[PDB]
Amino acid sequence: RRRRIEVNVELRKAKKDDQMLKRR
Amino acid sequence: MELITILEKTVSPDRLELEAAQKFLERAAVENLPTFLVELSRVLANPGNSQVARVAAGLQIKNSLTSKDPDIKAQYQQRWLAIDANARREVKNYVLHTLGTETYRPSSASQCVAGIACAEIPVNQWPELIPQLVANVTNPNSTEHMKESTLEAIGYICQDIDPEQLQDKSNEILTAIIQGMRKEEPSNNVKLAATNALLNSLEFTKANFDKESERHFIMQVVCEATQCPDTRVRVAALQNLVKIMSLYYQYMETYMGPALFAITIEAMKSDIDEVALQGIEFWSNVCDEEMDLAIEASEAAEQGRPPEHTSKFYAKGALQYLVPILTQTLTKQDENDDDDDWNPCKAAGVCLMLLATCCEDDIVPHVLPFIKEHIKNPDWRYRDAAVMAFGCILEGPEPSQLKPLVIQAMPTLIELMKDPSVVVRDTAAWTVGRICELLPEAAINDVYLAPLLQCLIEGLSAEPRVASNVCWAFSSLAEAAYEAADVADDQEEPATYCLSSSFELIVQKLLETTDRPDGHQNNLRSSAYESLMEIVKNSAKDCYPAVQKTTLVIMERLQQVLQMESHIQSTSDRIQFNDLQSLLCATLQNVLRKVQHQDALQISDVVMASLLRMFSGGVQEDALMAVSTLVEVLGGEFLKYMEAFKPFLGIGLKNYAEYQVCLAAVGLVGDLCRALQSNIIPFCDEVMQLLLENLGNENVHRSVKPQILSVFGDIALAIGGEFKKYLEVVLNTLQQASQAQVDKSDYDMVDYLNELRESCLEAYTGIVQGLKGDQENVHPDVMLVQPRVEFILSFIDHIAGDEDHTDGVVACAAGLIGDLCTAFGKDVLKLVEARPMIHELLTEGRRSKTNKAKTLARWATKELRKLKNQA
Repeated sequence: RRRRIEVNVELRKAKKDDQMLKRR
Repeated sequence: MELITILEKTVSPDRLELEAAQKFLERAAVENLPTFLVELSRVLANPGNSQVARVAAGLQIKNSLTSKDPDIKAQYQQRWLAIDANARREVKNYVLHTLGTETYRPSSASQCVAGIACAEIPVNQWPELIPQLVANVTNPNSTEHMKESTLEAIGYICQDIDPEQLQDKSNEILTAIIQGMRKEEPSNNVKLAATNALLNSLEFTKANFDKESERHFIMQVVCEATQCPDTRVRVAALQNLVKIMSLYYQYMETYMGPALFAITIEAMKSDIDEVALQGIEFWSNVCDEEMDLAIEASEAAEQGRPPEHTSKFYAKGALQYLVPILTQTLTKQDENDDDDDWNPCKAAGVCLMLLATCCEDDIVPHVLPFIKEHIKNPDWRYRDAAVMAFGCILEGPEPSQLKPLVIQAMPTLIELMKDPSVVVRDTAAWTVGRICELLPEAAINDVYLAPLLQCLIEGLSAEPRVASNVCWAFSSLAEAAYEAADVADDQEEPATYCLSSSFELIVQKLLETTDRPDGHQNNLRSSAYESLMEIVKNSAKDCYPAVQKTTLVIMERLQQVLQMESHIQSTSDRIQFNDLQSLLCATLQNVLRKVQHQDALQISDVVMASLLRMFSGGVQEDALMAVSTLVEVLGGEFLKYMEAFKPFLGIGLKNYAEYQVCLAAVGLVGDLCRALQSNIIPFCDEVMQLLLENLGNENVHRSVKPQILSVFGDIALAIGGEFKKYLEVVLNTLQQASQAQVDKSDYDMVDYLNELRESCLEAYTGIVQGLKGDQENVHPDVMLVQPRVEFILSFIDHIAGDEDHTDGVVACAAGLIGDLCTAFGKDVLKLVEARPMIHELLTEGRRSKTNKAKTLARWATKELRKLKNQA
């Protein structure tokens, strides 16, 4: 229940990152 | 109904009686807090009252002054500070006078003193406190109870207040504490209390350690107490040494050789576990401090200037003495072993690992002998110790040097996998995993790779303690057999690694392990599912078909579990049910990201229906997270479920009571934004309504706030111009948040502040980008936020001039500066340059190790350059 949150979050933050990047 | 009577009723095991007493006290406090507190303090100060009334009186006072919730605490202190000074003075005098008059050992007055001191010392309103406490302890006539109780109050104050607030009185505080710790002090309870207080006072005593004479006096008294015949005092004193070594490393060259080495070494050899643990902890901490100094070194080195702090390499010098003690300590395992139990054996193991990473190669010659001598000892204790030691030094020494060693030990390790002792196989399974992660070549070869897989597979049937470790081993072997599938000469995805040949036999076996009688120890089930999740994620291309069908199995299983509500009764049969659902949802998330896109469109209808039925509490959070992954995979094609899913998503947000599920929902909105884009506009008024409500709801957990602010940025990005409506409310909220300030003394609240600051920076980034548009033409709407640019830049300025930071904050701030450049242009250059600390933040980011902080800080620096070189 620790990795289920903290790890699924990292992978999400990366969504925005690559999104803002391929836009910036 | 005398107050003494009501207080005594707070101890009744009668829900109603207990609630009657509470309403009465809550009403008296609400009615007239000043008199309430005064009245409670009178009760507590009278030794004529029963132990129950006094303790209950003390608890009421305490709960009126502090709280475990940082926010409630500050409000209580402000409310107390608003009380008539005369009233507060009377409460203070009664509490202080209670010191030494309490029967019950743990003092109640001591806690009340601290709760008040926390509100008053920071505003200098209780100047009488420190001198009185100091006087209570140093008075030769004082009773034992009086001295102990007072040292307890000192300890609580030191523990609950920002050290910087006690810095100006360190001399006095230390006089009391060092006095209670002297060898001559009669009571061991007073020495104990005094020694525990020192441990809490070390952070504000820097000025004192800077004085040779004071430093020497403190060291002598602490080292002296490590020889106290009382075990509790010995242990506490040893913990002070551990902390002192950590805070004043650079001041210990003088003490190491003449005293600390001897004290810490002896302690490690103690038959008393608590003592041994401190001696081990002391050396584990030196390794940690030296590893960091090395990092600091390489840092400055690549940065030019010389490091400010320089190592002394105490770990290296003590190595030849530590190893033999640690390897022998490893022999102190036992049949009845506990994983969450921190004993000398486990600690020795960790210390050995830290020594290997701190001293590298240097450790091999000291440990290898132990390993060869006992690797075959009939005694399982030594056999396990040898294997453990082997596993503990695989990280640190140079691989090239370790390759041949590990290569040659493989035959024994494999046999060890089949050892009769469960402890040996447990450790063997762990060491195999370590090898896959540190020296893969030794496993991924055409001689051991097969027998290894064979024993690992067979291990899945062993006892949970071993099966679980075998799962972790498999998890690493796959991660290794994968990290060694690409590279070659190009930058593409792998194709077919060394496991592909057996990838299926493995998924089916993990699937079987997963089907074993629950309640099992060492979270076997969780480990197998976790392993399955890892092997899948680390599968090449030619694995696709295997992953495809595994995806179908997960679904079917997820469905078979659904109608399992037939025998869902008794808190024990249902707990396994809720975690099975939780484990399958998390698994579905992993294969979902590995199958093609069409596979999601051909399965989406099934999963939503399933995940829907499931949305306990822990399951909701997992369902929502599963939906987030499906939303990421479906993309715009998810718009189809928005009507049927709308009410449920709104449910998760509206709750907040269980912040966890609420957080998954907020996270979900963000994914909905990225998948739907502008198509989310029609659902935004509702979502924004609930999000804003949560923010202004002071009953919502604090960790939801930043997740929400960050989502405002995702919505702005997705809906663009339509975001104008909320700008006023959102920017006002952001201004408030950005001005949040916690006590830099609290590490948990500090991280919170960083998270929040990062979230504000992301919202701003989302708003600026969303208004500018995604084209080579800055849209006029950006101008609506143009008068907010200085605030933002200033907000980043302050963030810059803050030793806290975090690469995460630096990254987002860099990203935002770059966004402003592209949105507003030229004039942004002057504003940034007129604020020197921003320049420092950018330079700091370009140095960072975090690629995100290095990429964005670098990109931003570039954008600013274009403004410098443009009309």
